[PDB]
Amino acid sequence: KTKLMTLQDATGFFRDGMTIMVGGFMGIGTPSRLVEALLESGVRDLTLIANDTAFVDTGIGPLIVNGRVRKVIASHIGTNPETGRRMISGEMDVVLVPQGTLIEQIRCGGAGLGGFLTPTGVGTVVEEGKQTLTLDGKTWLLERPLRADLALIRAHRCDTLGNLTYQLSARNFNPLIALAADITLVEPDELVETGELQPDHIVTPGAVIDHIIVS
Amino acid sequence: KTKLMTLQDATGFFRDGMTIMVGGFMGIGTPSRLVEALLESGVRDLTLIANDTAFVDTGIGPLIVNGRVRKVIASHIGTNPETGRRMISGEMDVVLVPQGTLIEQIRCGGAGLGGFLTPTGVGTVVEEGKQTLTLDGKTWLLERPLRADLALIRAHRCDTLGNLTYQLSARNFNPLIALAADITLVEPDELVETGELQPDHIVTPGAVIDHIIVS
Amino acid sequence: DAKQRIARRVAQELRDGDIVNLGIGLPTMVANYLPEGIHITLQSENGFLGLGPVTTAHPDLVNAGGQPCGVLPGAAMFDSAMSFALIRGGHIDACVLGGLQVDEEANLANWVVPGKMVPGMGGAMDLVTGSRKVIIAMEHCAKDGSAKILRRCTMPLTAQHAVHMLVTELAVFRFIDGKMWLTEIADGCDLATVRAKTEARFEVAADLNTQR
Amino acid sequence: DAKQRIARRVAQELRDGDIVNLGIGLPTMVANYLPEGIHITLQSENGFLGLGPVTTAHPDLVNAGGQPCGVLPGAAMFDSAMSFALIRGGHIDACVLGGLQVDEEANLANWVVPGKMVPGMGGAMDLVTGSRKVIIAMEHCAKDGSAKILRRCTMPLTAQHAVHMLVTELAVFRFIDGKMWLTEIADGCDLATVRAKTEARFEVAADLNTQRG
Repeated sequence: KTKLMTLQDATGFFRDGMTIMVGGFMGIGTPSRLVEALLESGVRDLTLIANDTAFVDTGIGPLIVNGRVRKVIASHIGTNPETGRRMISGEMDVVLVPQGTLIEQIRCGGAGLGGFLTPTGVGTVVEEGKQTLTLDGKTWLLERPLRADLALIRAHRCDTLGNLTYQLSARNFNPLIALAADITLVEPDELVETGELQPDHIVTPGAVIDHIIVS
Repeated sequence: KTKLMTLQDATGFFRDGMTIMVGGFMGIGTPSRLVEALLESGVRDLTLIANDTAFVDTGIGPLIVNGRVRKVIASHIGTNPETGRRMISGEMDVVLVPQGTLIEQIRCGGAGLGGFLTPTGVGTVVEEGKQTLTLDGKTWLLERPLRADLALIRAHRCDTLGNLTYQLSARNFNPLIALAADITLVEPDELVETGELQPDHIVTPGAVIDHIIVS
Repeated sequence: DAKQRIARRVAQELRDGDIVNLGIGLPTMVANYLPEGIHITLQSENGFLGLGPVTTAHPDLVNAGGQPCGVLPGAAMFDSAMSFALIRGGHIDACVLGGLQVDEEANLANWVVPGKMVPGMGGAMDLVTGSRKVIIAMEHCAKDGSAKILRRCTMPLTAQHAVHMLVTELAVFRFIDGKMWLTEIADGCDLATVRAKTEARFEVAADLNTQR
Repeated sequence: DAKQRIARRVAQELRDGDIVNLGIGLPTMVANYLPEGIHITLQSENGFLGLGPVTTAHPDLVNAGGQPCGVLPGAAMFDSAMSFALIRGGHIDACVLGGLQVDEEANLANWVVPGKMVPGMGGAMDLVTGSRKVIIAMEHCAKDGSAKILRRCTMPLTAQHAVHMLVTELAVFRFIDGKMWLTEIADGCDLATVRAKTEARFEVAADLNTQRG
């Protein structure tokens, strides 16, 4: 068929209990329309994976504020008092992972690797429940891959094949979650023709992109 | 201060017994002048790391032909009979690693990771001498990082800060070895001024590039 | 013509929009038999998607064999880590590779011949371990007449338990839930011929040669 | 002005051409006290090199704190995997971070206080294990008067045995081969005050307050 679809169609991909990766650092790089659409769907019991919870009115915040998320996996939640409130309250589960570890877990999930050794978190609470290996006289935490049912991606430019480019600091997690999810939805700022994006400028090849939201 | 340097001065970095990573796939993406300078220096007992041994008159071939290498780490050597003969004879040690594994070893070396789990090579001769881990009911080979004393890189464009772009299939290993070596030397096809390379077009940031070869 | 029937049959297996990897040798012929309406994207190990025939030769543009090739509109370049992240991560829908030996345990040998000089494995191991569908396109028997589809591979393995589909000019085999199944026989061939020329133990589909 | 003297001292530690990471809070001030002839490149965790002040605000350009920033000529963008490949891979010559507690074993705690809401560690852990030089910029004592330079951190660690340099408005400490050394004392302060305001065990440099080549 085609990868091009309206936002209204995206609601078809949402379901209860599903795990979703969302791009963006502090809301910068988050697909707004997809998130608003995810909120409009009314789906609950979500497990969201992202770098952070952004602010209350940005990023994955609105989803958390309106109580549609049961679990969060991220590296920072400080700028969203609601996340913390719900974490403390018990309404929502939160897993705080070192950023460099989290992104590598996502990449591993995406790159078909069974795990990786990192020195980050050794001797801390991060070590709890994890395997530790000694190599080269140094202790490493063995971190395991992360995957998801769905990925919500924002891109700058996007052609009809799904080749993506990104703008400034809006890139962050997006290129990695694109490989780590079963199905991928991209929300490009600009839709271009195939050939308009030079081969040496494309960051995320269209092969990993399943569906494209049109302008 | 400047990163710009002549080819003759660059030879000062070459020495016997040194381990060197060289960019290029089948010679495509190899810095010719740097290899010629390395050959002209007369240094021996080298340990070369590259995707392959290319052909006799390209890539790291000339270094192998002139018996300047004692050890090779690569994934393919078929297009260079000299590599095979020196391998069989005993004059040269050769470590054949799956391409996907080798590049990940280099990436680990560059990214400060202690190792990774891969399913590639399980049940084969590649498994020999390596640790195997069982996870999710699946067996994984534990592969460890690779680093080097020096990296010889080819780029398409390069600014005075060392920001690099690459052209077509000449990229391959170059972006990864740039992070995995103590010292990095780049041979750009074109030297531009800072600002001519857009922030979202730069593949290898100048931070990891130490010296730029002037034409 | 054998290589061509194999290639054509393998070509008939590919789906529209599939990301495909074609190894050097026989598999590239698959590119010449894609049915009408079927469009695929070829991945090149050296790091790009959208591989195609030469248009105007470019020194910095070659295939996995280092020989000059081309690209199609919408092609994307990337480094080797990304390349084998794609290959190993299961983003290749199908890989078509040649073979020296295959056995009932779905093991593969196709990167080295004992007695001949060793070329290296390249990206074959990652490809057969990573690909969503692993298709082996090979002649049934060697040039000496000996079987190549065996009970157990004698040559160094490329991988173990990795083959999903084996396409020969005499038959098509499938590995389903651990067991090996003969699903198609080529025209001009018989079950006794396939059995006789095959050392591997396999079960035959009851509804052989029927419409679906 | 304490924060400014700290920032000023840390700025003098950086070398020309260094790749530097500045954590949110006090360390960001270090960029405002770089001596003449000292040029650094600032790395931003959210994925770019060449961080700088705002010129014209851009929605898709912010710092690790999510606040609008800018870039200098020759800036480079990259994803988070690359970012922490750089950070963890030892391509950051120096990171300057704040601190809640530091101890004689060079352990660090600076991402959570027991009793207060947990904000998360972010990229602090990767930064302190990965950076070639870990500089902690911190006030000597807390606002309640409690010690922050201790024998052993009581708060949850960011990392263990990671700190190289501790800079306060009262003194400069260095961790060398496992041992903690008092290497500088601030003007208007003496050794006894530092000792009194410090629970950590440390040896004092014999050549304290002397010129070096």
